[PDB]
Amino acid sequence: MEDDTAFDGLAEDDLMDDAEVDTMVRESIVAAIGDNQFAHNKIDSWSNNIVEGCLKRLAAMNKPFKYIVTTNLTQKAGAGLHAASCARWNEKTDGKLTVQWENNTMIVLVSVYWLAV
Amino acid sequence: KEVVYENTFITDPEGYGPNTKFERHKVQAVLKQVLKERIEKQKYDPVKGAQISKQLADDLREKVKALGYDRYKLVIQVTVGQKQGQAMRIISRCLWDQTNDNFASEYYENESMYCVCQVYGLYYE
Amino acid sequence: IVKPDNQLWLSEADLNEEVAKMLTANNPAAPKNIVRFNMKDKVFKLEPMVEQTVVHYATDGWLLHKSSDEAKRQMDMEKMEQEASARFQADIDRASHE
Amino acid sequence: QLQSQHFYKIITSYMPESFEQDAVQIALIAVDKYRQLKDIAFYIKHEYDKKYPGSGKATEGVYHCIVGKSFASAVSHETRQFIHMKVDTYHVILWKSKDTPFTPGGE
Amino acid sequence: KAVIKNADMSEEMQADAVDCATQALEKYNIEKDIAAYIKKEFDRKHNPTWHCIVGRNFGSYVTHETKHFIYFYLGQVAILLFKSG
Amino acid sequence: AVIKNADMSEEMQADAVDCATQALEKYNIEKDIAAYIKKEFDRKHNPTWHCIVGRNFGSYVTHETKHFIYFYLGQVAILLFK
Amino acid sequence: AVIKNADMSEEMQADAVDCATQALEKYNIEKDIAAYIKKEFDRKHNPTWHCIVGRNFGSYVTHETKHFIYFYLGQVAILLFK
Amino acid sequence: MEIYHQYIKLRKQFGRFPKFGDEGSEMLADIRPNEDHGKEYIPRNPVTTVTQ
Repeated sequence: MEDDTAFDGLAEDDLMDDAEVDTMVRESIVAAIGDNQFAHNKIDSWSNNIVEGCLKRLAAMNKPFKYIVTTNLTQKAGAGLHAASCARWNEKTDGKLTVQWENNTMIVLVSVYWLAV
Repeated sequence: KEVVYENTFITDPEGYGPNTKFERHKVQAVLKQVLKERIEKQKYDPVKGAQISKQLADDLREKVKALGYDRYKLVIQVTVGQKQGQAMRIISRCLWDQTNDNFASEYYENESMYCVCQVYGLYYE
Repeated sequence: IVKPDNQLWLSEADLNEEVAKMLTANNPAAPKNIVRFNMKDKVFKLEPMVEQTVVHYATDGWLLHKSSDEAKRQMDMEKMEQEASARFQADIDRASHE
Repeated sequence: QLQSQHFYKIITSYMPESFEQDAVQIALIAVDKYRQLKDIAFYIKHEYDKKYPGSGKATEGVYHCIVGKSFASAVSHETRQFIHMKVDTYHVILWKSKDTPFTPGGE
Repeated sequence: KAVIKNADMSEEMQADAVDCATQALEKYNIEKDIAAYIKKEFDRKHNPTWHCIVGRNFGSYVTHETKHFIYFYLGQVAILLFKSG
Repeated sequence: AVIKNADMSEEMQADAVDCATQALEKYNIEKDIAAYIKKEFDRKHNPTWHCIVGRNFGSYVTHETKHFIYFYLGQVAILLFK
Repeated sequence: AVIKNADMSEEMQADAVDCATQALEKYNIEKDIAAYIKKEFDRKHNPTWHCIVGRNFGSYVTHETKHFIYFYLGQVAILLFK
Repeated sequence: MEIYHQYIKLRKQFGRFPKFGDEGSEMLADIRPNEDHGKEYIPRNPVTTVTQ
């Protein structure tokens, strides 16, 4: 009977591809920052541009999911960093992903969360 | 027995009764007491940073659930790092239904570490 | 199939009614009726544009990477300042000897 | 001794604890003792300078303090010496700035 | 029009400060950005380091270089500038 | 308690609501209703407050940071702001 | 034009009078008049000019030392302050 | 251009039971301090920051 109980009424195609999400996040980070080194005047601009760079792609991809995008910029001055997260959600319909990017002077941590509507 | 409940035919948490709506200042207060009970006077530990972040998120989860937001999807994030002179920037912008969903966030700072706590509550239709 | 006690009683037309829900990326906590004092017009004026990115934590820091032109300029400036101080002190010492 | 209880909240700081705490009680004593914003800053700057004085040369800077309710400042400091902090309702911003008499292009 | 309260500076750069502050007021509606514009403009023009405080409610006491101080009013906003650095 | 339009925190919502309604019965003159509400709301959060009470009035109010309260109850209108 | 309590400069009571007396007669609804008054009167004297108009009013307000006006015109009194 | 998404749901579809699960905390990125990376930076002087 249409087996809709597998994903709480969501089609199999409505589930997202983690590799695609990672590719989109990496492309957004590259487009926002580029090969430019760290800049105290452009830190805010790069974080912002990363944010809506991911968000516009997620919105235009057009599936019934509420999206959470968190961006963490770090100057690669040798400081330590430890990030952990837990949540309560419907696991069979939702998921999470995190992308870690860096260069000689840059640290980008982008966490993407999706929750079925 | 695979018990299946019918749809309650209600679109908003308000029809479910009072206090069902995720309330940002209540969650902020819960977060603030969490910080002032667990994080003050603590120094950065590179070995223990991951465990502290994990425990902080886990402990936040049940006590934020204790507010009664049963039909709210909770997302809890805890980040802990070391102050040395680096420049950072933590921002987020998310796409969801603004009429039913909300958020809360706070941070604690010292010479040795920073600890930033984030929580997002999205109502489930 | 268990009917919830709080389930409302709707007719079939009401249940078949299509309800469109909307997702937007603006912060509810951000004030909407913001006004700033426009000094050019010397009057308070509404600020309809509000940034919807949520601020959590940011530090400007106090460090510059060595490969940065800012750090190169800073170390050059310190070098010329130290050289000028040394030259001034050497001139003072030579004047004292003379 | 403070004549009345005062609440302070830190907005932004880069100075180490043994100095920023000293500035905290300096601001508390200033707000307890004085009322004018000008003389509150006048007291704070002298109190901080007395306990942390320079050598008197141009290579070692001088301190500056501004206390007020509604203002903005765009200023520069030697590394790790801003303190912007809110006492009750008043904001106090203190920093040391080092003059560079031997800057290139000044001749 | 500028109203001068306290100033230790020659008129040639007093007028320059007045004009630059008026440009900043017409360019930015934010007290955050007006002060930054003034500081960067005078740091570029008359060498570092200059310090500017723009606002309506503040009490200050700073050490300034001789012939490097100005404190004036433009309309309802008080602007303080002094070279120390 | 009837709230028409305002932005504030809900704890201040509750404080304004219950304080005003409990002042209504203790007081029997117009002016002290506003006076007590203002002075009571002063020492709690912030020192700058402004209060108006009565009927058959109306005024555009210069905006506030997050602190503007308007009420409507029992042929009574209550106004607070920072 | 009747005024009861005020602490203004002698030139500037009339400024309040000439700003409000004609503004009272031009408009009919008493919501936009305060929107009208505060716009120019800000641009003409100084920013903070919260005003209250109407009848049967009670208030207790923080007014700066040299800023207060209490009109009593046509049984509809007007009060303004910084 | 506002980041937006639109969708249409039947009225009877609203009110689904929350099948929420409690998943434990997961480690996103464990970046230990690196003195080699920290040695590449020098203190800024002067540090220009604007306050409001």
